Amino acid sequence: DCHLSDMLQQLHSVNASKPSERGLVRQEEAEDPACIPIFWVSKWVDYSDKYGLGYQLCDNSVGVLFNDSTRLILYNDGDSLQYIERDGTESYLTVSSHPNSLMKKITLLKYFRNYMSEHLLKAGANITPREGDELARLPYLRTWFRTRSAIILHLSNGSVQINFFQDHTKLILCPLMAAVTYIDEKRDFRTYRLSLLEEYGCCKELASRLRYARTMVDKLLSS
Repeated sequence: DCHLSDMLQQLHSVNASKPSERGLVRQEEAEDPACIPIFWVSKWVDYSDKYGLGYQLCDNSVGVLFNDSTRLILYNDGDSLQYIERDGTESYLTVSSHPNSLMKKITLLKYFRNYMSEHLLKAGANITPREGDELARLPYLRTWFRTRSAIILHLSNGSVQINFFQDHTKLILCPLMAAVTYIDEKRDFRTYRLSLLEEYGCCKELASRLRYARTMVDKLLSS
């Protein structure tokens, strides 16, 4: 990923500046609502022991990255699908066409949609995403993994989202904007330009999560 490499450079640069080591932190100066993401993962379900990783994006679309490395996405109209084969060959179809070869995968996607609707809360439900470019592409989950502390979700638009288990905090990193959105323990959401965190500083909490992010982005790059 060229986006991952860019992301690693941006995280290298903010972390090398040691942004929490400042007499007065002024992280509010680094905020930019123009940079609020269009897409992030709002719900996820790890059924990787049998089927794959089901997820919802903040626009209510649902996707799955299956164990066989294919991906199926159901748009928020409730009928349009995008199917992505193992070589990343994509095609579009509808649920209403009931294609026999995809019936199992559609059934699994509907299972995740139902589970998520009944049993999970929507991350960032208090946030209105920025106005997208009208022709922006809905991303899919490119890769993910879990560590003891977090789940790391790499979207096909280059975004990397890290969800921390212990405190429910989350980072959404966007390399095109060179921005980070941090959702804290109390669900307050702020979006910052990474370069401006270098200049103005940030709290030790964000600084530490940004160190952790760099290591996660290195893991993404090596695998």
